[PDB]
Amino acid sequence: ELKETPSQTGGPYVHIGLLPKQANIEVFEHNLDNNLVQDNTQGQRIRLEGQVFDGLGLPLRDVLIEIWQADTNGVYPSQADTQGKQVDPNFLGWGRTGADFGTGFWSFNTIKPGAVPGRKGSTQAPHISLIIFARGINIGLHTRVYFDDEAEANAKDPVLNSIEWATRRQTLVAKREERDGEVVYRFDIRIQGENETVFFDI
Amino acid sequence: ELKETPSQTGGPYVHIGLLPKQANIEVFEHNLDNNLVQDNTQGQRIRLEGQVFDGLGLPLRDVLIEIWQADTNGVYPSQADTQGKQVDPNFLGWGRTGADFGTGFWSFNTIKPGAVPGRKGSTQAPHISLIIFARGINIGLHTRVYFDDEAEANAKDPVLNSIEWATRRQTLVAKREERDGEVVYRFDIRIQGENETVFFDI
Amino acid sequence: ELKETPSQTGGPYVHIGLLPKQANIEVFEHNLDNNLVQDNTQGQRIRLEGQVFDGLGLPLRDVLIEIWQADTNGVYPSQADTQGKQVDPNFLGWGRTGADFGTGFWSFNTIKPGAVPGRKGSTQAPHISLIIFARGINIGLHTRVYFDDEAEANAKDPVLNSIEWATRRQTLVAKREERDGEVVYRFDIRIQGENETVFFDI
Amino acid sequence: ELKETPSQTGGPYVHIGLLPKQANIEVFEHNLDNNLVQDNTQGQRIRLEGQVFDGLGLPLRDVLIEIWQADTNGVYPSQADTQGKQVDPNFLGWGRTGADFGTGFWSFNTIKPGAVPGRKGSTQAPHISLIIFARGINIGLHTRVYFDDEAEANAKDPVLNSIEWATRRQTLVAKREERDGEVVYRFDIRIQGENETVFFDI
Amino acid sequence: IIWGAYAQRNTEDHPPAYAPGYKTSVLRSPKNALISIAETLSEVTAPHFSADKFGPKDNDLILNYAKDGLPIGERVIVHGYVRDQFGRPVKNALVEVWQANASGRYRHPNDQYIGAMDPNFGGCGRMLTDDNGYYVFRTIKPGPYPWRNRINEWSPAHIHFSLIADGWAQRLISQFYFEGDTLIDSCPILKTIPSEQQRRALIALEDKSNFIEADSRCYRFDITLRGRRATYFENDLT
Amino acid sequence: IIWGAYAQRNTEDHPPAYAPGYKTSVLRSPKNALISIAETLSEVTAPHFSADKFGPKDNDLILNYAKDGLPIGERVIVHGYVRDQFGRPVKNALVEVWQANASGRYRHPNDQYIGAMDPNFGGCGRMLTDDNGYYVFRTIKPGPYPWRNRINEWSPAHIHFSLIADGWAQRLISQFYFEGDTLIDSCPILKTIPSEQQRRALIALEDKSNFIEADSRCYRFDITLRGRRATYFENDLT
Amino acid sequence: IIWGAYAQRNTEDHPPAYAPGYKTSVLRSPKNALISIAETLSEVTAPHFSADKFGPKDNDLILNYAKDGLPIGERVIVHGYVRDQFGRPVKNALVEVWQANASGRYRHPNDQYIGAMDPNFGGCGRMLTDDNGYYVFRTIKPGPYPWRNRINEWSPAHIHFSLIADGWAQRLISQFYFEGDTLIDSCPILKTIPSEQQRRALIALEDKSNFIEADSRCYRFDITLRGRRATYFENDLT
Amino acid sequence: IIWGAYAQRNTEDHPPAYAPGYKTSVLRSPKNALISIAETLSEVTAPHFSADKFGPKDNDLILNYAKDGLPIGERVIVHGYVRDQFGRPVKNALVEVWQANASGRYRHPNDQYIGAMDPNFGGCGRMLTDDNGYYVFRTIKPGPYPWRNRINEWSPAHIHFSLIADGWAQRLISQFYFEGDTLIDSCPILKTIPSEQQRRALIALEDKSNFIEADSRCYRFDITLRGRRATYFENDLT
Ligand SMILES: [Fe+3]
Ligand SMILES: [Fe+3]
Ligand SMILES: [Fe+3]
Ligand SMILES: [Fe+3]
Repeated sequence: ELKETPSQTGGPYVHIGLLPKQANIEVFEHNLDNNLVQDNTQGQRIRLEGQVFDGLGLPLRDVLIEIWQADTNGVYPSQADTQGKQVDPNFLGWGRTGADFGTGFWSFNTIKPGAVPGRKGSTQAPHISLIIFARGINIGLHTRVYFDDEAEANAKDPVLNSIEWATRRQTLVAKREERDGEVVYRFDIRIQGENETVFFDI
Repeated sequence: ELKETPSQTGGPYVHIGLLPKQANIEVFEHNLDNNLVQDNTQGQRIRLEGQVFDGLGLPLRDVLIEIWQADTNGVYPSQADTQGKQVDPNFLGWGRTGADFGTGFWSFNTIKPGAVPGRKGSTQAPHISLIIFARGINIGLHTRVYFDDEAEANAKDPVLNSIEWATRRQTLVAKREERDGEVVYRFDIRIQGENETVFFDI
Repeated sequence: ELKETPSQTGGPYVHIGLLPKQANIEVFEHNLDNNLVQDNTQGQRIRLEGQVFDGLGLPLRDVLIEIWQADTNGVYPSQADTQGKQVDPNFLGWGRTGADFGTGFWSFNTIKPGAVPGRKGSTQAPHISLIIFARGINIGLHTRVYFDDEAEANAKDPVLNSIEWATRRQTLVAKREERDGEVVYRFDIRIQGENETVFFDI
Repeated sequence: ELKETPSQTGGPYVHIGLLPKQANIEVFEHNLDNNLVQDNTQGQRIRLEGQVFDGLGLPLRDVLIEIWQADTNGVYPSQADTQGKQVDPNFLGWGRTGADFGTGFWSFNTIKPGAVPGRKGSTQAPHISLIIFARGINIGLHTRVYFDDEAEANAKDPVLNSIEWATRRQTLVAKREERDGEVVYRFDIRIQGENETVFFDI
Repeated sequence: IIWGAYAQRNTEDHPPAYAPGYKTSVLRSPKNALISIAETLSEVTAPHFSADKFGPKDNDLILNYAKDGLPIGERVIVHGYVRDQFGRPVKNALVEVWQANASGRYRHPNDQYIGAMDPNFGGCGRMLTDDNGYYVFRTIKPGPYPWRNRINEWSPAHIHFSLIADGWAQRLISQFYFEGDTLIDSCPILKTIPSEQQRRALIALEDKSNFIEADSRCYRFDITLRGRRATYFENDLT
Repeated sequence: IIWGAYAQRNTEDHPPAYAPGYKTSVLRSPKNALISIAETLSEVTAPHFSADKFGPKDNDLILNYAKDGLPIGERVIVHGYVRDQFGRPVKNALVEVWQANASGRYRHPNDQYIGAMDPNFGGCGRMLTDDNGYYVFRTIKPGPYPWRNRINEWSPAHIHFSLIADGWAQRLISQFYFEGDTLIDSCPILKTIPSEQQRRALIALEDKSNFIEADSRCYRFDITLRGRRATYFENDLT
Repeated sequence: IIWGAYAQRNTEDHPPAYAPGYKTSVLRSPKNALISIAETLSEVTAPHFSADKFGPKDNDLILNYAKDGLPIGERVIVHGYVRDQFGRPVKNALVEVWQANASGRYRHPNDQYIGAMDPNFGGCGRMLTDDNGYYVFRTIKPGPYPWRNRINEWSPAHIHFSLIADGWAQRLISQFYFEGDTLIDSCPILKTIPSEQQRRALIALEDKSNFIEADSRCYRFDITLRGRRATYFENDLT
Repeated sequence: IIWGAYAQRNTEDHPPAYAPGYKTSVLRSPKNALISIAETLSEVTAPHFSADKFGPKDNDLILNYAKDGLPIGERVIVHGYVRDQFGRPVKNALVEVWQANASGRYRHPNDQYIGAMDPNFGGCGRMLTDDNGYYVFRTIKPGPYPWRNRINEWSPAHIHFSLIADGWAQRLISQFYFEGDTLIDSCPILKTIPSEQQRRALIALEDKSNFIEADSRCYRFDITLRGRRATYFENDLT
């Protein structure tokens, strides 16, 4: 048997290899980005946005974020999904973005996911899986984003219910807002301190 | 090559060797103290005072402090100063004091320093270099004292500008007050916790 | 990774395994020999002959020689040839012979090869690759045979031009003669001494 | 005690560091060269020229040569000379040149040296010390140049007489010629083979 | 074969989040322990990237940014295999890399080092591993990079990399170094990894038999990701 | 010679600020990492003290506080050299020392141990190093000191010292021990230093050839401070 | 996969041409160094031999020359694998072997040793490796051979072999010995190889599990040839 | 002090002239042994070069050829001491150096490697040692250089140097390498030196305390020349 290659921080120039346009490097014709909605993509369009804060309460202006999620019917666009259902064919399920160098805001244009089966016949509440990489962070931090308008499903979700300190569950619930007709979910991440966001070892 | 001798805390009786009068030891005719102003010393006289606080918000009543600074024209009274300027001849540039055993207040009678050249043609804002030694502190803690009435020079200072978390810069700015005709700068140092003072590795 | 098996001299009885008829051993129905021309083989027939001389100027009477060459159109009869051209189908491209035990003469009945592509778009002059094995020789010696009637192509050949001592290039040029209607190229090889034949590490 | 740093060949680009103008590198204002005669230099002007040949009888077209010699009165322009005599003040005593990349010819414009004291009260015949560096040469080769018109002094020279194989002494004697009023000494060096030039371990 | 969950990440084989010698980790590390969960479909799936979208020079850092000439520096090929912890090849995984140029300078707005920028070098590439888990790219060997952790901090020459493979749980970012660089023993980021054997797992080896004469040297570097266990009894994933 | 900056302090050669085995460091250590800066004139200069102000017995702890008689205890001379990390002597540096008496008792209002006070011993001295970086003082060997870290904590015999030299960056306070004291292996303050070789750098060695017959023993103790690099190209200090 | 050139021959892994202890090499070795060239199509191609031309007993040295009875001597099978230096099997390579009989006598006009000739043994065979690079032949173990290098020179028992494979550059002739023969440490031809590990690479190992009861012993001997590198960028061969 | 002759060159501490693994030495090495002579004034004297003729950037390979910008590559300072074999400093010796650029490319008409030329780098410098025998220069670390000895020969990164000092007998040309380069163990030119300890004498060491923050690394390399014996009895030189 082999040991996993050890993780190392992505460092402050992680944009060069993962978001070259942000480092002002035009080298690729097709650039991976933060827009998961294609013209024929099914589902309700939503914008996910927030900032990442360090232990002094300041925003990380060099953080890179990625999200992985299911389609509107709760099917992952991956060969590893075993539901035997057809996935939306115009949906990658993944995106990557970086916080703005001046303000630290980040966002994704995506679709609200459908519920996905949990273990042993359970049903998970709708969620987006999210990972954070940045200078100072030695191993990407995994967390999940749930939606405040899914109170009912959240209360029964297996993962949220497996966090024994119940006051911490709320840090994983994003707030729904409606900016000029658009549905926006605000999710701020606090790496350290009061109201520290729950991070998982997955 | 040799390695630097390792540091060790000065401990609670550091007064015996460095401020014997405070430990009630009369052994030396000339005792080093906290008064940097001699009768013919040039410049505006100021008093620098404050307390040092531990992580519970309590004052260290056994801390020893030293300051090193330039004269009124920004020249250090040291052979290592390369400005080619004449330094005030009645100015040592250094002093040592200990906090009061009952209240923890410390102070120095000194002169406000002039601006000193920074690296590569820059100009540093007026500052005093300060070091703290005490029981519990394994290596003396270096910090700097800037003056709130030098807003203009502070904003352009190379060292303050090299602290990337900008909210922390204010911990190095002492507040000007005027006690019965005397100019007093209050500088409290917080070793741990909220508003922790910036410490440098120089 | 593995290291190549080390070479060892073929020794004086190399005929037993490689030219049994010369050692008077009739064991195989099909014996590999020195005649590369089959009845339908295309190209101009030529005889290649010479002797191999040691450092005293004496002929090796126990040397074994092999040649590898392209067909009349410069295509090798090997799956590794990448020209995308059809090779003469009645041509092996290889032969083996041994010097006569009494005189040391050796010869091959073959065809004059066509020019073969060199590296990076160049064209090599017509040549035959030749290797020598014998007692006293620890590693087979590789050399090449060029033709004196191809002056023009020889002058531009990449390999001949990569020999920086230019007087040595001539040792690789065989002399054309015409014995009673047959075209014969004489190529003598001098292993050591004045006019030593160039040997390559290929 | 320390061991001498080991020698390594100068390689084929030795001109870059030692004769930059020959590699077409203009970087220095003052370039060391092969002209030892300054306007006020005393003595008879002579040109020293030749080629360096390898074991195939071919010229080295990448060899670098340096000479060291005394002035017209046999005094070295070095603080280590102990004769107590005044040396010509307009004479460096050293020069460096490289063979022409196409022909291999090299030359120096210099002065004919005067006789220098040998060991134990002897007198050496006039000579120039010469060293050769080039790709293929692992340690610079030292030799000496004597003059054929100094037959008398050559016959009594201590160094030439210390070569026990007397036929080899002649390889160190350069031939005087007179090109259109100029005195030229031809000295060819043969590194290997018949008439191999004597090399010293000094 | 019915796949179950990925084997647990062995936290002792990786750096801790809090590593005071690497200064920026002090305010960017959680104070709480990570909450371990049992895996679901969310953790074992991942996206698929098609080779169709990739340009022909995407894995050629020597030419993909070259405008007027070639970049200055040491021409090297880096290749290897990506496998899971059970030794199975990782097929069609997305590998993204980035690095400084031959001066130790990054092409990034926040890098202001005096080491010179190279107008013909960009510093980023990507490729998909093949069916044997194999990858190969070519580049300029980066120069060691000075930075401010302690003021005179220098990292050894390195290439950053990222992998997105079969399961989200496998998501990984790290960096590799080149055999023999003396700065490897002083790097405070490398020292966040606890064991010596894991530190050596980030060193690419000189691969002399694969050097290309009068052209390029070659380094060999293999990557290991978490692997899935096979299930033969109850399948609880769903 | 144009001097540039002092070489960086090697943080691995010193104790960390936070060392939980030394209890008072828990609330007196910063939570943030130190901010490293590039040096300026402020960091490379330091004050000058003239020998003129020093009394004749300032380096004689045996006599500088003696009133009715001599202090009780082991008469010892301590001497050595102060050098920078490049081996250059540190000239005219101010060395200040302080210690407990032969009972392990300090002359300080906050020390209440039952070990007896000595009416003829003060416990402090000072001296300036000479042009070779040499220093010498005489004293009473201190006794081991009990204190409350864990309740039965005992430190080995030691002398505290402080140095103010050529550059403020060199500012240092530490302490040395005496060869062979068995308490050296149990001291939690000594254990804050990470490496064994640095812990041994605080041990003064018995110097038998310098003992003075029927008078005093002698210990040899050398101190190393940070050193400045020389500059041969751009001089950025100013 | 587009193949580039064969990896360079490592001259340190082979005997030098000039080896004075092997006397006939003194006048049969070039005085000039070999001229290395970059490979072309001429060096990477080689002929193809069809199995169709081979007789059924071509790899059976025990029967291929037998007339009135079986040859006298030790019945042995030799088998192994031929691989390139990257471990890939060498398919359909021509292997030719020759050896002395059980007396150490060669069937050759120039061999006049008193060891007896065997009317039923010839001493030559050949075979093509299969798709796994495997070969197998059967023979009589040869006896050690006396010869005149120094007058009392004796070579250990050995079988000479030759390989013609995929590229002319791979062309090779060598010989293997049998495990434990004490003459291996004295052979001046074996001593022309510089390193001990390469000398051991010519020793066939006893393969006890493959012995055939009441019939024949077995030796295992693997051969490694030069290997081609794969090309992923410019293809300069043509 | 009256100086006598230089100590004899120890031929076992240097490469032989004939070294067949370095191919061009085969026709450029004498067949005859060198003739040793007793030294005279010719061998113990040497020229004197005045610092007056040297330009200000002669020891700054980073700036002495820079036209439009800085050269691309790793900024390094190399310094050390030149001493004779008796440890005495070599004063005012002329040191000349030359090297390839960061691509392993030399600025020379006969170098045609594909590694890119750098319009701002020349590759040559010079300096005179000071009265302590000290030297210092700055440059771009050269890249390893491919060449044709065997076709895929690669030399480790190196800087060539030459010394002209007090006596002609001291005349020397060699080259140094950088600590940790893996190509050092394969270089056939380095292998011409017989002993391992002399091979290590050509390796410049990383000098971490002399690195200049956010600017340049530093290597330490000392050179030893032949030394003169002192005479106390008969002085036979003249
Ligand atoms: Fe990096
Ligand atoms: Fe104490
Ligand atoms: Fe044999
Ligand atoms: Fe070189």
